[PDB]
Amino acid sequence: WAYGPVSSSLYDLTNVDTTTDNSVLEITVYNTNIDNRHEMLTLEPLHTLLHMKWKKFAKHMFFLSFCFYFFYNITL
Amino acid sequence: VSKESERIWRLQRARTILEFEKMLPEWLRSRFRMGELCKVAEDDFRLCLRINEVKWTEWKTHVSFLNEDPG
Amino acid sequence: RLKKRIFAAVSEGCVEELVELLVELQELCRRRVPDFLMHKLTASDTGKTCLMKALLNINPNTKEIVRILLAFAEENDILGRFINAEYTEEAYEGQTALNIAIERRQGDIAALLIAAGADVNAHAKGAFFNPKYQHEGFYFGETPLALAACTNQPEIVQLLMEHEQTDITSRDSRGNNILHALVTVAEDFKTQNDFVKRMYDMILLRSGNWELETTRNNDGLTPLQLAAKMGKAEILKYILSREIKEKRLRSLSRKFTDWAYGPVSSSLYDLTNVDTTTDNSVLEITVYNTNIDNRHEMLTLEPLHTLLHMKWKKFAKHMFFLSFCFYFFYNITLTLVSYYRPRGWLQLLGRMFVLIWAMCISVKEGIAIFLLSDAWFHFVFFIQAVLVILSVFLYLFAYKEYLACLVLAMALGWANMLYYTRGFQSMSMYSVMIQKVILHDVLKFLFVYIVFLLGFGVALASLIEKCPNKDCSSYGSFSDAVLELFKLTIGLGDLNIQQNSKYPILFLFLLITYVILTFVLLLNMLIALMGETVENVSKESERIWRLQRARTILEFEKMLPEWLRSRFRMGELCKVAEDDFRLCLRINEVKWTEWKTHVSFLNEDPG
Ligand SMILES: COc1ncnc(OC)c1C(=O)Nc1nc(C(F)(F)F)c(-c2ccnc(C(C)(C)C#N)c2)s1
Repeated sequence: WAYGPVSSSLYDLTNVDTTTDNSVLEITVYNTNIDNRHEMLTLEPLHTLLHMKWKKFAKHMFFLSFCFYFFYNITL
Repeated sequence: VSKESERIWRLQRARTILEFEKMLPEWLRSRFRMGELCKVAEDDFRLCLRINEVKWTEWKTHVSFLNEDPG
Repeated sequence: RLKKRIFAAVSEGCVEELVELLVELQELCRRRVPDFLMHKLTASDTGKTCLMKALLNINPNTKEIVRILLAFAEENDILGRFINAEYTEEAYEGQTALNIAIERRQGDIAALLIAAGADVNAHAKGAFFNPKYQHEGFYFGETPLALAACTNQPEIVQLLMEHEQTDITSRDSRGNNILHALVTVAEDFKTQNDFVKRMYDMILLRSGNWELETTRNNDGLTPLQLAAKMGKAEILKYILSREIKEKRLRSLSRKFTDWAYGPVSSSLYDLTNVDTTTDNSVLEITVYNTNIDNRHEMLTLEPLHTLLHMKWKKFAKHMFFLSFCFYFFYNITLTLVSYYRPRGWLQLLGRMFVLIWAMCISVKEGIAIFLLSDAWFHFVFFIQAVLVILSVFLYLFAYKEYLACLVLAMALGWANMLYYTRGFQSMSMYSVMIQKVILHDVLKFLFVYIVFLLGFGVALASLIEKCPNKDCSSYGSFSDAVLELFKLTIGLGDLNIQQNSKYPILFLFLLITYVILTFVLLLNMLIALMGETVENVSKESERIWRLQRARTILEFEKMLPEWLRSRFRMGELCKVAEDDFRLCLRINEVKWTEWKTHVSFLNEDPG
């Protein structure tokens, strides 16, 4: 899409978007025996895919879970 | 502290997102389905994820693009 | 059929022979008149013609494809409606082949186009080129000159300006001219290498007059005022101190070295539209625009910094110290009135003085609120003044609940002395890092500690057993337990294992847990304020000091009448042109590094 200093790179999500048995994203997040993920989760499609999943549904579900747990705690 | 806090928070957020990811049913997950469609090859139509950007440093006569008309 | 055929042939450009054959076939079909050739040579969806389609896909064959296309359009003599043709879709409304050739950096083809009569001032006022939300669109000035200037193409900029049909004074759908666009797209040196300043200088001194800098856009701002409205520090630092040393263009400068003798020199800056004597100055914009977040650098520029300094040392220091003294005496009077409350010497004098001072300052702060850790002091000053006035009105009234308001007002005014202890370097740093502690960190620490208190209080008061001598255990009702936990945090409570518990071991465990965890929160607070802020405290203190000084100076400047302001009138007069005599602000300087045979000055003899 590039016009000038602006441009729209169109990345790929063939085997990256967790819609496969063993995707690259679920591997990169669920592999805790590598100890480098603080850098790997800043890569090109991984970072913004996490961001998009988050702002689409994970923020909502996480805040709902926080509210339910806070009410369970205050009622305890 | 500043760096370790952010790296452990980022790991936690990734885990929670991917967690929730599984907590949802198949139909709702397909209803979310991050990414779009895109034609690149003769017939590829694989999934894609647009990312706009701005760079003033490297000027190049653009030669490769899918849609010649920028939308 | 043949339309898309020629379109793909020219877009691929894999050969010119077949495109020439297609052109010959189209000409034969058109012979057996120009409107038909246009309709067949364009796509009526948007208007994208074969020339545009060729330029969009740069392959090494374009240099001849465009020549063949112009030759064909001249064969029917349709060049006018051919090259000057433009889009029609709501995205690129008006976009012309010239902006396409420039966006792809094809300079030679741009030359061939303008030689073919390409409309150079064709405005690309499309909803894409003028996007409201960024990152979807590229606003550049909507003009081929504006485009070749914003995308760092000086060759084509000179090629357009040296032409006669160009119009450097053109104005777009936003009112901007070329200079407004160059201001709008100038970001920062770390991301651009600052070519936009170079193109600014070139385009400015090329059209040599104040035509460009004097026009205002549909927002009523000039390119100088514009770069002031946004946070463009680099372009601003250039425009404010711009020296043109050529003779015939020397009148365009805003800084004239007029006095240099040796390593000493007296640059004579300009104060035409900078000195707050206009509707919206560059200085009042630079200080009152709080939505840019770069002023910590912009208020160190060439005439701005020293103009603030001069206004300060001329009248603002005096007025500010007077205000501090008046507020301190009003505060000591509140203190003495509080101390000597009734358990006209002490009543009438002091009470009427605090009444009038509080009412006037409350009206002042309230009307100050009506303008739109920077400026909440208006809120708190107004609140304290209303507190005093309500307290004294209730004292006059039939309500003995006035002492609460009065003593709270005293404690709040003594708190508000924090505003006025911004003045000197020691008190500035002290007050502002106290503010940073208070607002940044200890407040969230207090929140989490209050959650600790609530939880541990309910736990302990749930562990207690009623005494048959109910006062035999201090952790009685909830509020009692919370008080004891407070005292334990500060170090005044008592640790007695016999709290009439039913599980004394578990109660002792919970209590030790509370004190340990609040100890840990104290340590965490200590690290948060001893490792993080300590780096940038020195810089944040200075920038907040500077911004508050700018605001106070510019505020006092308004508080004065017209005659006294004209009596102050920072700056002097100075003759620089045939008849210019614009205001100026001398700044002596000393530089031993760059030795130059002085060539330009106003006074031959240094005074
Ligand atoms: C130099 O200050 C003084 N000099 C001499 N005597 C004084 O007291 C008589 C004082 C004094 O501190 N007065 C105060 N009043 C109040 C209030 F209750 F209105 F909020 C204060 C307060 C309360 C809670 N959080 C803050 C934060 C952390 C935001 C701050 N800052 C401030 S502080």
